[PDB]
Amino acid sequence: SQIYQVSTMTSLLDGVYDGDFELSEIPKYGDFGIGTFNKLDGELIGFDGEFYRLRSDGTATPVQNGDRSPFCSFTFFTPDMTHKIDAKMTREDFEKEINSMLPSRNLFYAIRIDGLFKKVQTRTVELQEKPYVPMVEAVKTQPIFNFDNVRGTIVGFLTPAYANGIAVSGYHLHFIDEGRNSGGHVFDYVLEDCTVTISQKMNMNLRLPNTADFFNANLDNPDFAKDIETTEGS
Amino acid sequence: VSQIYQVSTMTSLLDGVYDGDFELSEIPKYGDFGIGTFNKLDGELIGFDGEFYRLRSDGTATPVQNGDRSPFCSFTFFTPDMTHKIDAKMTREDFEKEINSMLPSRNLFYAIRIDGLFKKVQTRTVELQEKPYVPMVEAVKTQPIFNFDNVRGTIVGFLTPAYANGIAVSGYHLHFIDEGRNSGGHVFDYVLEDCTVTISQKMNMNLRLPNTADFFNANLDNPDFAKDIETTEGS
Ligand SMILES: [Zn+2]
Ligand SMILES: [Zn+2]
Repeated sequence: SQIYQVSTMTSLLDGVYDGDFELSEIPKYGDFGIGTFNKLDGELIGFDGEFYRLRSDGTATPVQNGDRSPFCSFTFFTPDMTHKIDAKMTREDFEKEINSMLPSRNLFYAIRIDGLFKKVQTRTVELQEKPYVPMVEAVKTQPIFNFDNVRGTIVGFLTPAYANGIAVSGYHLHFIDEGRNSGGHVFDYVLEDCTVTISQKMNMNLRLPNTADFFNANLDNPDFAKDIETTEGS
Repeated sequence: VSQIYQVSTMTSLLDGVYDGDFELSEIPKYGDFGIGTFNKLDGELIGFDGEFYRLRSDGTATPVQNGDRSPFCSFTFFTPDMTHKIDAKMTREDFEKEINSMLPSRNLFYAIRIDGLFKKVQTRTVELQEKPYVPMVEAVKTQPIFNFDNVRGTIVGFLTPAYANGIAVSGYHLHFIDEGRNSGGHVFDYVLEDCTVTISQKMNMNLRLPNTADFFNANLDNPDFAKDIETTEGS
């Protein structure tokens, strides 16, 4: 089984926010995934075949037909491992407990947390206007949301270090509430109680966009790893 | 048809994981063109037009067979998307900068083939290792190095974007085999006398991870991997 990877994180860093991947094709490649949309117009999250665009106006809109993306990741989720979080557990505690239970730090995993969270902190990237700026600049004015005692789902991927720059090394997680209105890209969280489900994948298929923007992008940033830490963290 | 099929990672090779589970009987499922190595680092892999060889330090080149295994290799179905002629004497540096300027993008994957006569080719052939394995930086210190003069044959390999360094080898990664199919190896340097160039552009890379305990348990978090790849791959 595979992670289907649409373009690279370093292209997003360089301000290439317009891709040619059409979300009408999501069912060909997975029923689970995360990412963003063209122009950075919102956060993508989906699982069980149901995908949403989360925007900074506090809405979550089902994805449709000609929605496009410069960057996203999909898989067909299979429940290979399950784990229960009984009581309060912080992100640092959780992420450390899970990665100690992985068969290998050298494989790809999809991960889903379903339950109640004491806290979740998210961002939602917002629509950008041309000419685009690099992502480190673009996220400085992102909306940040703090949720308390909220029911919902955190979903995303664990990525081995050797793929950092194609994807985001380590945990990359998005959140949507049970009411399907709010969430975004996750910075931090505390679990009250949840069920964990993990899917192990032995392949990553990277698909590069057929766009002039991607062809002409400058992807030779020696500081990309620190720039990813900056854009993806609080 | 539009992918590089990538078997495991260069950083796993760096860590001394020389035994994979990829069986070369399955090469025809994934390409007719490629390079890499074999289990135990027993020789260099090269193939094109569906014909693959194991190049060893003893100056032989043996056709690959059924149960040959590899920890690291790259394949594609080669399509002649671009052609170019090198009319006269041209150094590696000349050539690599001439081709690189002609690529549609430095952000895509390419297969590349040079067929003709080379004034010089310098190669290495990694040699069979005995367990317990040492890291690749140590393993290559005693590699056989060959120098060929005015030789006819084929240089073949891949151009890899910088974002995939560590999965594969960023930039040019090229192997060589002579027309007599006996000699060659992993290319360190070369001077073209005259050759035909053919290039194939790919929009996908599919990375396949081995189902081996060795790979599962490997330490792939070497902050210095890029320099270590420089070391093992130049002269
Ligand atoms: Zn994200
Ligand atoms: Zn090589």
